[PDB]
Amino acid sequence: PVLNLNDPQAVERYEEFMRQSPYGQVTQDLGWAKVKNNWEPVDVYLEDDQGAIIAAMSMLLGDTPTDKKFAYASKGPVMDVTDVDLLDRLVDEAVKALDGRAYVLRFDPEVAYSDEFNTTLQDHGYVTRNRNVADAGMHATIQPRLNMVLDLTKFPDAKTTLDLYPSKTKSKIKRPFRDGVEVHSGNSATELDEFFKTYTTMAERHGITHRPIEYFQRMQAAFDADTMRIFVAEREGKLLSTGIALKYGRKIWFMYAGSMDGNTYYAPYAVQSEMIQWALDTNTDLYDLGGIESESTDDSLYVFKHVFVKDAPREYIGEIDKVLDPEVYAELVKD
Ligand SMILES: [Mg+2]
Repeated sequence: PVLNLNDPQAVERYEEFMRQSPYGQVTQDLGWAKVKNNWEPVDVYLEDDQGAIIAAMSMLLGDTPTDKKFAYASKGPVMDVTDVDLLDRLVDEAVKALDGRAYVLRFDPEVAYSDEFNTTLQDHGYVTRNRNVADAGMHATIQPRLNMVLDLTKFPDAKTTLDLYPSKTKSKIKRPFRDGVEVHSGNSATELDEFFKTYTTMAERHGITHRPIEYFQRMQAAFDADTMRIFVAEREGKLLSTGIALKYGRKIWFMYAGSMDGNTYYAPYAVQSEMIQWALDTNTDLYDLGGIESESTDDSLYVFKHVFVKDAPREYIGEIDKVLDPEVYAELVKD
């Protein structure tokens, strides 16, 4: 069925399925639509013989240069996507709800890539975009397929961040704290302002754009302090670096960062260490440091994140496209 957002009871049922599913994704929670307030929300789900929700998909529709809409379910749907027959059923419900307004329904679940899975998907009619498309550009996948994920379940006895790493890394993580770096966290407006100054400063230094503060304010309004948390690193009165992490389902996700110019005393490591501590304190299975464009020492993002993730990057199946309008699809989507 399609979710009626004007019905509190139905919304709460939908939310409880999302929050409690081991496949839950924050970008699939209904709060996400509030963040992307410029997109149109359309949500659907499936029920079992008992009438209990067993699968869900939160879509967001965006405009294009054509008369068709772009339907996107960021990191969805919420279910075991390898159970393709069930996925087909969920997608059929999604397609019905789209009522022919979109040229495609794209979803990029965080499930490992494999030739076998890629083939099954293609056999069921879906168009997949992974090892077959450009690494970057506007033809590249929206989300990175390579992500540095720290699997905390490999260290059941771990009490603090340090217990997760070799001595060489313990030293790197200790350095900022030894040099006076202190980190406080929460989800207050003051902390948001703190994050925003470092976020935009970082943006300017790199000559890149940045999202407006209202984006993060909507995020702060949508998720409580047990879901959204801002970490701020300071040294003797000076603001050094910050980071935003979201806790949902089986993982804490490092989504945004900021750092002032000049001497930052390795504050970014301190921020990471505390986000990891939060994952440990809450018994979270995974700490997702985000994507990388290449597992190479020529990539500064890979370098940094490799400090905290020694395992190889997880490679996801990529974008799964249910083509609805083939002509427009070909015009707006290429490899
Ligand atoms: Mg248009």
